[PDB]
Amino acid sequence: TLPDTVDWREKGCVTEVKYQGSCGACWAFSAVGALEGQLKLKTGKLISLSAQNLVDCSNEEKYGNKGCGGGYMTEAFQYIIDNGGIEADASYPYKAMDEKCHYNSKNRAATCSRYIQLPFGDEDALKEAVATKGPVSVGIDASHSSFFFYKSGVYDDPSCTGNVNHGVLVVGYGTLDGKDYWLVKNSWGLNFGDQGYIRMARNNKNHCGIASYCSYPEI
Ligand SMILES: *C(=N)C1(NC(=O)[C@@H]2C[C@@H](S(=O)(=O)c3ccccc3C(F)(F)F)CN2)CC1
Repeated sequence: TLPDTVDWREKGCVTEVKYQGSCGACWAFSAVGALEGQLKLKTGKLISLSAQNLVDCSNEEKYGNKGCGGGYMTEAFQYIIDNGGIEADASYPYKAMDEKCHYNSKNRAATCSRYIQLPFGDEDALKEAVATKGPVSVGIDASHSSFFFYKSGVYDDPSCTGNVNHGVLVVGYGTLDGKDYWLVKNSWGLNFGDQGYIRMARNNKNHCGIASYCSYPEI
């Protein structure tokens, strides 16, 4: 049986909330956030990993990422696999602009061997993965102003669609005042939502596309 409530923050598997700025790096923050969870679960250390390393070094057709022009979490993971590593934020900090790649293997702080994609639209599979694997990268439709109006409760705007546009991180789930939710870490700083997080409707027919494109890496 799966736990009724999960919050990876409580297990020290989630780093501080980041601020992407004007750079379209949501995908990179979502990817590093999933890998940070796995790194903590394997090594016992909680380390912020370099979103900028992803932005600078996978901006080419091989990956179909475009740096600050947007990208995909699974292609971030594929880069880390191909590259044999990724740096920590501390040695490769965030600039919110495209830069020339300067990855250095002496500063490797994590690796990725493979990644897993969950079945499209399957919220039961997402629940199982969050409970048993760790934080999971997902895409959502975050294109409605109500997403930024949100401060507390469970986000469930009827104007959401299945047409996703932003990569974020699912770090838990539960039920709040009788409404099932996913606990989502964003990359808009602490001023977004509830200290950087939004609780999004769970079990409402794949609302906002949250279970359409779920993936997580393995160290
Ligand atoms: C983030 N600041 C911005 N969005 C992106 O870079 C997006 C993330 C992904 S997605 O989540 O929207 C996505 C769309 C369609 C199919 C699959 C996905 C997946 F797999 F990533 F979830 C694509 N670009 C605004 C730049």
